[PDB]
Amino acid sequence: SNKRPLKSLADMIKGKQGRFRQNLLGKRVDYSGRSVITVGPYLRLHQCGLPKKMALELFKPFIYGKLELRGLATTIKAAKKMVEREEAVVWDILDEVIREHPVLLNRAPTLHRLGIQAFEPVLIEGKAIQLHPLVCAAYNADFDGDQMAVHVPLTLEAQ
Amino acid sequence: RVTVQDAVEKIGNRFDLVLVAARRARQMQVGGKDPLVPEENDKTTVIALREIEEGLINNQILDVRERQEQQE
Amino acid sequence: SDEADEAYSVTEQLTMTGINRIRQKINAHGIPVYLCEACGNPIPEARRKIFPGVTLCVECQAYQERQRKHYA
Amino acid sequence: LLVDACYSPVERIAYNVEAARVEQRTDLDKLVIEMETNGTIDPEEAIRRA
Amino acid sequence: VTEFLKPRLVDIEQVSSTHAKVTLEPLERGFGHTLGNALRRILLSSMPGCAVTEVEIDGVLHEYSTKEGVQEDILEILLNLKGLAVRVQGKDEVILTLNKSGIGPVTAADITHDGDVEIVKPQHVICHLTDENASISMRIKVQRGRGYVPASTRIHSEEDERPIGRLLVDACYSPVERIAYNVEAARVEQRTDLDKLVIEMETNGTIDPEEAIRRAATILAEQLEAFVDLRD
Ligand SMILES: [Mg+2]
Ligand SMILES: [Zn+2]
Repeated sequence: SNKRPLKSLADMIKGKQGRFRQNLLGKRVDYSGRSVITVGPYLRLHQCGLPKKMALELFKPFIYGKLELRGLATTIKAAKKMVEREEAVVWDILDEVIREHPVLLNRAPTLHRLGIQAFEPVLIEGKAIQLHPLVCAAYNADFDGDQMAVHVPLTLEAQ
Repeated sequence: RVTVQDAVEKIGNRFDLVLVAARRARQMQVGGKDPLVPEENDKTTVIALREIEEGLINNQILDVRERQEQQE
Repeated sequence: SDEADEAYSVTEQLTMTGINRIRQKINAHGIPVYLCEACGNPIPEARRKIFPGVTLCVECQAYQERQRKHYA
Repeated sequence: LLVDACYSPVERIAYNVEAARVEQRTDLDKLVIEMETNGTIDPEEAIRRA
Repeated sequence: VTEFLKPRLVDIEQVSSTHAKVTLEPLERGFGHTLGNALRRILLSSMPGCAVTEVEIDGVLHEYSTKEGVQEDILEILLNLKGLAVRVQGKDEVILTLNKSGIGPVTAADITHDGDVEIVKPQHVICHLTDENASISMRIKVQRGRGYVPASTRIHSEEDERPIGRLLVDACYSPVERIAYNVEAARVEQRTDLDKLVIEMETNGTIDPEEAIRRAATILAEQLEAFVDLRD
């Protein structure tokens, strides 16, 4: 009901709108999120300033597990309400969960494998990711409005 | 833990090191075990890697301990 | 990168390659030929003093320039 | 034959300033003094004397 | 060696109502800049003030509206009430009332005084009644704090619940706008190397310069007492 052809089975597989191109390799991924990078020149080469809000969103299941493990939340619903109110112990649980747990920082044109690096999150205020200065050469990132995507390794093997 | 150079040197490979550390950290986290090294409030990942540093952990040791566990 | 710094590099390469092509076409240092390689005519003194090493008088040169203007 | 005189028993003092968060105030501050003396007084003594 | 001559403030100069230049005369070599930078930082940081914290205007719901007859948006009226320079005498907060009606400007002179409150600048204009009949009235809420507490961080969740017509202005409790210290050699017959410190502090009228310096030196000696003995 248009001027354009209909899409068919061979079309459903082939073409960049096909399955192989951008549904078999390029997929949207959970436990992830992006923000706008800033300098943070005090960090070390192994850490990145993760905003408290992105960190509280990505690490949600880990935090729920912690609150129900330590007894701070009776069931997973109570923990959900705790971290929804953002109470005072969700922050201590964030510090504990994040402690040795890298985050992958990735910038859009991944020309090489240094456009992905694992950093240890350092919780910060605000909503900008703070990226080490000596890492911009690998990332090809200047601090005039570029953005970075953080992904969270989920398994021990990926950690 | 910043650089894993010593853990890599003990095992002499960088993928096998990841695998050995991951299986020992799974023992130490879910299956339940005691760190052979004093954990300074570290996750099982860093504990496993530090253990591999001190020579306390590797694949030979881990399979030997599995044998001993069966003999339990 | 800023998207204008790479543009700067592109413009720099473009102008430099143009400048040096139009420079190489001059061939200032050369040989005293003294007579046209097209019509054998006397290349007048002033044209050999201006362009040391000419091979064509101004007539044959302008002729060749017309053709190489179109192409081939 | 007169020599420069460093009477002050500190041979080097540098201080760095990091971040601290108490429970909610995360804009707090964490002082990290680092000093060596020549031996007349230990570092903690020179600090409190100053 | 023998000992340090301890500074002491020889005089204060109220060259304006707000601008003042205090002096700390006898300072050993190298203490002009130590005391001066520390004092400027404490003063520019940690000085108590009487910021107006809320306003409740009769007939207004949010800041984004217009009162019939006064030619300022409620946004702009709140922004004019921010810089209102008020010095309370007795309480750590107080509720000024401002009634006014008729054609003309509404300065800070139009607020009724509790007697414990002193508006230092009564010419400071708040709004403009541009109607023969228009009339406005506010319950400004001055209170004493320190630093800068935006309304956002002020409203964590709430005290218990806040009615619909109560606007939270952004509080800046800081009497001082400008510090500028010069250290300069002091003509003393005893020693020549001694210098005097000269602090140009620029309050907004609600902090006496002597009390400002005394409060700074107290805030500093408190931390220095925390430093004196260690401990760990
Ligand atoms: Mg950019
Ligand atoms: Zn010719």
